[PDB]
Amino acid sequence: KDQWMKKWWEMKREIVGVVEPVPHDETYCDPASLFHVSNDYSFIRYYTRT
Amino acid sequence: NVWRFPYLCQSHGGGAFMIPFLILLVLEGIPLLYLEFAIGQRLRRGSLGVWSSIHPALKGLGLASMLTSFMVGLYYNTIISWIMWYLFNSFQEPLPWSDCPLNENQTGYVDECARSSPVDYFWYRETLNISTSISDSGSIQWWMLLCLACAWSVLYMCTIRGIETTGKAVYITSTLPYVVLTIFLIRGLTLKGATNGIVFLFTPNVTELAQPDTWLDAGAQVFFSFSLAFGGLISFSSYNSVHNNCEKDSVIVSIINGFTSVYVAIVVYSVIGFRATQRYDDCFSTNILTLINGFDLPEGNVTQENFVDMQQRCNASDPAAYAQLVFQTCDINAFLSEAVEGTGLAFIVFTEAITKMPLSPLWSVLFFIMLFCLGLSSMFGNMEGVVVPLQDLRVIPPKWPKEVLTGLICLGTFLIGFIFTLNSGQYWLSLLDSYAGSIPLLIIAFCEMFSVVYVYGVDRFNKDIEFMIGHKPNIFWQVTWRVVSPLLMLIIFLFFFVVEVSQELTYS
Amino acid sequence: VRISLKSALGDKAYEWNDNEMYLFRSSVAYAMRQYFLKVKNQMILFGEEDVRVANLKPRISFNFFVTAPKNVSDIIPRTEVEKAIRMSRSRINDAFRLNDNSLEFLGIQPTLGPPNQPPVSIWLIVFGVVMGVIVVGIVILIFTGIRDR
Amino acid sequence: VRISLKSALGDKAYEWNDNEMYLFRSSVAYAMRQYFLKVKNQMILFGEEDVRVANLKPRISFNFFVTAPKNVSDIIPRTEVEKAIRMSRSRINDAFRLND
Ligand SMILES: *[C@@H]1O[C@H](CO)[C@@H](O[C@@H]2O[C@H](CO)[C@@H](O)[C@H](O)[C@H]2NC(C)=O)[C@H](O)[C@H]1NC(C)=O
Ligand SMILES: *[C@@H]1O[C@H](CO)[C@@H](O[C@@H]2O[C@H](CO)[C@@H](O)[C@H](O)[C@H]2NC(C)=O)[C@H](O)[C@H]1NC(C)=O
Ligand SMILES: *[C@@H]1O[C@H](CO)[C@@H](O[C@@H]2O[C@H](CO)[C@@H](O)[C@H](O)[C@H]2NC(C)=O)[C@H](O)[C@H]1NC(C)=O
Ligand SMILES: *[C@@H]1O[C@H](CO)[C@@H](O)[C@H](O)[C@H]1NC(C)=O
Ligand SMILES: *[C@@H]1O[C@H](CO)[C@@H](O)[C@H](O)[C@H]1NC(C)=O
Ligand SMILES: *[C@@H]1O[C@H](CO)[C@@H](O)[C@H](O)[C@H]1NC(C)=O
Ligand SMILES: *[C@@H]1O[C@H](CO)[C@@H](O)[C@H](O)[C@H]1NC(C)=O
Ligand code: MET
Repeated sequence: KDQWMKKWWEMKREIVGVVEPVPHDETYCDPASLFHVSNDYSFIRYYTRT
Repeated sequence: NVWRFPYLCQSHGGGAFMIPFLILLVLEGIPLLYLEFAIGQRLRRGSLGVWSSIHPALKGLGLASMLTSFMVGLYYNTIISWIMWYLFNSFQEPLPWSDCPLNENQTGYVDECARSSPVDYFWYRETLNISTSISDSGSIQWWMLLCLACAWSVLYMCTIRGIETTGKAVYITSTLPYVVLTIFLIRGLTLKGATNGIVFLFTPNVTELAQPDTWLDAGAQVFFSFSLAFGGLISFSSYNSVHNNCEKDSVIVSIINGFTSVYVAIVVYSVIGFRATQRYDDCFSTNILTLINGFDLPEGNVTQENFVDMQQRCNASDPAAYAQLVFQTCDINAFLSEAVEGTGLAFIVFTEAITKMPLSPLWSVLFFIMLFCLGLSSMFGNMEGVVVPLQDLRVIPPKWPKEVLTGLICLGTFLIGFIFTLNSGQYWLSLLDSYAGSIPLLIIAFCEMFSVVYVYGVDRFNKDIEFMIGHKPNIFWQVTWRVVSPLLMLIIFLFFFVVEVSQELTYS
Repeated sequence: VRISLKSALGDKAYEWNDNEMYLFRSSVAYAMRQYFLKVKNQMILFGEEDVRVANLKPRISFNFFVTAPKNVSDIIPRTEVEKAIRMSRSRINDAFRLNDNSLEFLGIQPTLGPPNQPPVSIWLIVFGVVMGVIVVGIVILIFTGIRDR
Repeated sequence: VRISLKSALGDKAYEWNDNEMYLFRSSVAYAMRQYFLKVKNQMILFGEEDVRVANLKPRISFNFFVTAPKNVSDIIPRTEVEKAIRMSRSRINDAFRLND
């Protein structure tokens, strides 16, 4: 639980190809600012459907 | 013993110049020395009046000895000049050779002080101001004329009258080095890199003492550690009373010098080893730093023993990021046999290991007063050996005092000594040192060792010493005078002649 | 920035937790506040939350940059941060007990200090006193003889 | 607190402007952060705006007190601030070149 944002932004760079414009330490939760993760919804249904 | 011994040791590895030296000592340094003491006391004359009484066509020795004792003293005094120039630069709390000076644009050090040690930009550019080649000689460099004048003035102020004025200076300046040397030994053996140098001194590279070069060097050094064939000891042993036990003195002197010859090698290598192990730790720390700065490891995980495994533990994790760092290479037994030469052994090694100890503005002054009062005596004897045969030649009208002749010799040698104070000055000194210390000494020694036992008769000399001291000499002296000494000499001679051709003549 | 604690302190080396990062960010904010008051005569209230830090590592290294107080899109150019640090480096060192070779700033290298020691070239007066004593010895000993004759 | 710059530094004594007050408040916040981690094992984020300062004077003296991070009515008792300072005094001295 002390690498959450490290891994979030590593994955973002490596597989999406998107870099953050300001460095974000471990006091943030950038994924939790999404409607689906803050309201407890499964997200894989948008992949398989496509 | 401090300025030519360790260099002539390191060039020949370091272990192959202690067995031949001692064999040649016990076989040639003692018997010839006893012989020349005994003659000096029997014939009752100086270094020239003797070889002019034995078959008078042999007066040449009285001139070869004088000429060679002049050629040696020509530069054995400018060495004292450099030493006292160093001695003057002490008496300041930050030692001048401990930092690099900045250029006109105060951003970094001067070039050659950065690419080399900070102490080499005090000996090669501020003291001497060496030029690139021997064929290139420039100004006169006044700030060494000052030291030359001071050296040739101290000498003339001490030997104004031969004996009756070297007495007191011998009382003082022949006991001082034997306590400062012990003070430096006690400090040397407790350093960090001791027992790593003095063990390097005694490991003989067996396939090295089978070369004529090392034998020739030991042979030419055992006659220069003493002062045989200089014509100085004949005259000194031509003053005391007749019924004096000429043997005892000879033997004790022979065993008080050959002992202080391995007692100075120990102290010098106890500092060379320290400097080498210091540079080795510095290289290793630099490698460790270049690794961690490159891979971001914690501080105390790469230490001197798990280094190789930790270096293997990174190359298997970042193969493209690893093959860019320029690593060094450094192993001991390769930092010991480095570029160390005379005129640069007691000024480049001892002066950088003297600034890494507390209260250095005291250790430096002690060391250089030791060197000065160790080198002054020798010049006392040499000046006696050049002054005695001159007035025994009727060259000056006998009505003039002795002070005038000593002063004339001093002035003449000083005025000739302008050749070493030029820019390209260290090269002339290296050349004269090498050749005038190597070749004429052993030929004069052999010629006299032959003349005494085969032109004066050995039996006459035998019963002569018998009447003098009170007993025929033991069989040892007989066998070492009659066959072994001249035979060894011939060998050394031929080796010198076989070590001159087929060896290129190069200087640095 | 690259920090080396075991080299300088050797022992007594404190541990670099997060409160040290707090103190470091505050020191940099102070240095910036000082520079924009003694050069440009502004009065800007940098805080420790205007000093952004990235890529922390065990070796004790990282990167940082500075932004204007409440404007995330206003980065102070690097050639000004370098001057502010050049100006307050000696206090930033003291706050941590580091000594300018264990707190390197990687592109800011130190130079301050003049090498003008010698006023007199002290070897000259030592040569003078030795020359005086040697000449006085020479004359007294050449006059001893003429007195004894 | 009472500070005497001309005594210690004598010369080279910097001038005590407002940025020094900023640095002082940050040092006290650091000391408090250290004490509530190596004694009480909390993790409290004191900032320099939690260190309140009163009665500034030329002699370079003043009073201060500390409050919990976002609670203006929560004053740390004085007998704890005294211990936190006893613990980090040697670093607070060094940040200013003063000598106790
Ligand atoms: C021990 O002495 C031998 C000489 O007998 C050294 O061998 C020489 O090494 C040099 C290296 O620069 C070569 O150029 C020579 O050709 C070698 N000569 C012979 C006859 O082998 C040997 O290097 C010495 N030991 C060490 C460790 O250096
Ligand atoms: C935050 O900083 C940015 C620049 O770092 C400021 O943007 C400037 O805004 C003015 C007017 O909006 C423009 O004329 C400039 O071109 C902008 N700068 C750049 C680099 O584009 C912005 O004004 C700042 N925020 C505030 C509130 O002043
Ligand atoms: C701010 O601090 C005050 C005390 O300094 C806290 O007040 C306490 O509140 C609890 C519950 O409301 C009471 O049981 C205590 O008696 C209060 N303390 C005192 C001294 O009266 C207050 O809770 C703090 N603020 C927050 C948001 O927690
Ligand atoms: C130092 O600065 C001066 C003037 O700025 C310049 O002339 C000189 O070349 C500089 N030094 C070097 C080594 O370039
Ligand atoms: C050293 O020698 C050079 C000649 O290469 C000369 O130009 C220079 O002036 C000398 N040093 C000093 C201090 O005079
Ligand atoms: C150094 O760090 C590595 C990885 O953190 C660790 O495995 C190793 O044990 C450390 N060194 C020591 C002496 O423990
Ligand atoms: C590092 O590992 C590669 C194999 O991936 C190997 O080829 C290379 O020689 C290694 N380098 C060292 C210095 O061992
Ligand atoms: C004039 S002799 C030069 C030095 C002395 N003979 C020695 O061997 O140390």
